[PDB]
Amino acid sequence: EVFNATRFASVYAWNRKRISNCVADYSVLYNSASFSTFKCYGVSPTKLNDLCFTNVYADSFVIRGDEVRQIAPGQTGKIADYNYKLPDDFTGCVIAWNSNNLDSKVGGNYNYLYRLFRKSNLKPFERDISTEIYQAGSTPCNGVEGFNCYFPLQSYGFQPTNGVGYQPYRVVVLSFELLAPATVCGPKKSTNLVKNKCVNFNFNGLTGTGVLTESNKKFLPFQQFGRDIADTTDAVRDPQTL
Amino acid sequence: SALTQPPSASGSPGQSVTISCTGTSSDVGGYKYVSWYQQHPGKAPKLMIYEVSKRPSGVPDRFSGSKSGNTASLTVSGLQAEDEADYYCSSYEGSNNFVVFGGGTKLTVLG
Amino acid sequence: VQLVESGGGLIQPGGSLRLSCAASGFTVSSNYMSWVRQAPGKGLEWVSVIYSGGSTYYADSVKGRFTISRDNSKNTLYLQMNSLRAEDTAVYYCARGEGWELPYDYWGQGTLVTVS
Amino acid sequence: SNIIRGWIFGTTLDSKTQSLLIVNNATNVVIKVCEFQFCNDPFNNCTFEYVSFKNLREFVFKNYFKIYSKHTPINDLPQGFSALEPLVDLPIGINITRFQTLLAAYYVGYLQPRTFLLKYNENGTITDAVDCALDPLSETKCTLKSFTVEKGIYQTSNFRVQPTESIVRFPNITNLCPFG
Ligand SMILES: *[C@@H]1O[C@H](CO)[C@@H](O[C@@H]2O[C@H](CO)[C@@H](O)[C@H](O)[C@H]2NC(C)=O)[C@H](O)[C@H]1NC(C)=O
Ligand SMILES: *[C@@H]1O[C@H](CO)[C@@H](O[C@@H]2O[C@H](CO)[C@@H](O)[C@H](O)[C@H]2NC(C)=O)[C@H](O)[C@H]1NC(C)=O
Ligand SMILES: *[C@@H]1O[C@H](CO)[C@@H](O)[C@H](O)[C@H]1NC(C)=O
Ligand SMILES: *[C@@H]1O[C@H](CO)[C@@H](O)[C@H](O)[C@H]1NC(C)=O
Ligand SMILES: *[C@@H]1O[C@H](CO)[C@@H](O)[C@H](O)[C@H]1NC(C)=O
Ligand SMILES: *[C@@H]1O[C@H](CO)[C@@H](O)[C@H](O)[C@H]1NC(C)=O
Repeated sequence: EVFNATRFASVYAWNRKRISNCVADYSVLYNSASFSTFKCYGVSPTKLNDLCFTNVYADSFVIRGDEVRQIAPGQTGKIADYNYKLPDDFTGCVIAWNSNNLDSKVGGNYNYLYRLFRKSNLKPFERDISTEIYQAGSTPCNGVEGFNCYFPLQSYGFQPTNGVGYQPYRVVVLSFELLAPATVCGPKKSTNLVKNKCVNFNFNGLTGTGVLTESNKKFLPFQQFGRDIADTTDAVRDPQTL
Repeated sequence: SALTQPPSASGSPGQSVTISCTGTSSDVGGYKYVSWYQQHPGKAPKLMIYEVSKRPSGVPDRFSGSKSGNTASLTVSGLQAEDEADYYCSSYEGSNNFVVFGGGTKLTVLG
Repeated sequence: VQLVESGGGLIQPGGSLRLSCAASGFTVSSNYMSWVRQAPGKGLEWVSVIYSGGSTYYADSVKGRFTISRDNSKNTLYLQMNSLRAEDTAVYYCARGEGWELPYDYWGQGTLVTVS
Repeated sequence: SNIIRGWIFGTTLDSKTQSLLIVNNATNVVIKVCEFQFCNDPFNNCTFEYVSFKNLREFVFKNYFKIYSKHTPINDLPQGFSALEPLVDLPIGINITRFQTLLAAYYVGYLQPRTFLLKYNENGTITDAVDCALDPLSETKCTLKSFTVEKGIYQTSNFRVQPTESIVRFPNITNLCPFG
């Protein structure tokens, strides 16, 4: 939904989306090669689906060529200083991929606006949306945009023949927040089921070595284990086929 | 690289002249914003053609040349007794926020 | 916009010419400003800028050594230089403006600074 | 007639703190954890969601958040025995100290950390329990691990008085220092 979104958001209104109750398979998108850059910080490009986070934050917008390089931990640059400020300890992965064959259009695509100028840099992950006319000179402009006083937002106007520098590069940045129960975590494989062999099983929670055999015990719909009179594991419900 | 130009152009007072502005496709054929500058010897560098269809506010109207593909060009009609000056282009390189300037065009009128 | 840059002259490598670009007419604080210089018979050299967020940049032969400064108010505006070379021989100017956007329109009267 | 619809939880019971809300509005059990602005007579930055006398709807809640229930037909709290299956678990990590009710009668127990003795039948169904601290007979049933005890004399616990009040004694406070 966030990557295959047809309708993105601009840069002065950079997005953020908490996502919960997921199995978050990062390897299906990481191994898609539809990305100009997959830059991970704090964590590894692989070695992710073995991580269980509290929530993830999917920001989604469109920037130009060099602005992607701008997007990095603790950077200084037009977007990074006045549209979307990453911290220095950003734990997550930036996803950049070109959209010149989708978003570019003849005559220009003037729908995307970036913040021209502002007095100060943003807090890490700060959301600055105020559309107050850029004040400067010596007087509060009061809307007239007097001398030294200009508009804060500037359109892009994506022309299809523009070079990569002006091309619409769609970017999505994910951060990994850890507080609380981890409700989003990468999938876990499940090998085939083998019976009648001393195997070293690890069912979803519990481990151990045994000889798995089709039983005739009737668990209750919600029970998972079975125990012996001395509190030893004796029956396990196959969490794939009950 | 540099927006190289022939150092000299001659002409008659009253006619037009096109001051060229030449660099590779590394810059001029990648962006949409050029900036022309004209400067009397001693004056402050005064911009001429930024947003190539546009010029600064109070500049006269005989200016406003265009950009064709791999080169920009300022087309100034009516060579005045004031049109003698030096010319320097300006734009943004395709790397690390570098800004490139021009080598210099001297408008040389006959004696 | 009375930008009277002063403190320029002939200096051997090592000195730090605290150019004082008076911001008497236009602001240098909480705004965008730029320092540049032109060699004899040459275009301009983008040596420094300062943003509203106080951010700064330098070009290649001036990275690591050039450093910008200013009083907090509109008192003045500085540009500090280190390990000066003969190539740096360029009369200094101030460029009211910030980069390719916001073109440079207002300058100083011109301080003669020969770096050799 | 299903007069009881749902619950309301949370610490501050209003904004500035998340507050669970289980509700059945004749559609589905719309669970939320949005830091609501609540109403004192019912009938914003969320972190969870879900959408799907003859009734005894027993429920048990405790903390993350768990729920157990059992919906038995009945016909004044009926005696008898019925276990509670765990029908939901919720990983919401909310901090709760108070709750309310939407709108027949209901009742509010209060769990305690008490050892019991469960009698799983052959089907895995709890059929009977023994409060291991209710009365001497029960402490006996609990130490014997049995639901029946043949005649005898069994030892269960250790009566021990507790020290009612502390006391401190030191010599006559004399030999004061001549700070005067
Ligand atoms: C888990 O997923 C497997 C995937 O195959 C399910 O197994 C299928 O169950 C359906 C149910 O009628 C039948 O077609 C077959 O028994 C299985 N194979 C296929 C190809 O469908 C299984 O039912 C799922 N179980 C749970 C609890 O999700
Ligand atoms: C020093 O002399 C003063 C004289 O007032 C003493 O102060 C009081 O002394 C009487 C005598 O027993 C006490 O009952 C009061 O409680 C004292 N009051 C205060 C305010 O001190 C004082 O105790 C003498 N000794 C010292 C060490 O000050
Ligand atoms: C119950 O409430 C939820 C959320 O307010 C809503 O989505 C649903 O449509 C409601 N159902 C009815 C029957 O009102
Ligand atoms: C939740 O969102 C509200 C929306 O205004 C905001 O005021 C509040 O600070 C947020 N709380 C947290 C913990 O982010
Ligand atoms: C939860 O709330 C109680 C009081 O309502 C408080 O004592 C406790 O510290 C809180 N938990 C946390 C983690 O702050
Ligand atoms: C166990 O389950 C079966 C299932 O039909 C039921 O008939 C029986 O009464 C239950 N109890 C016992 C003790 O078998």
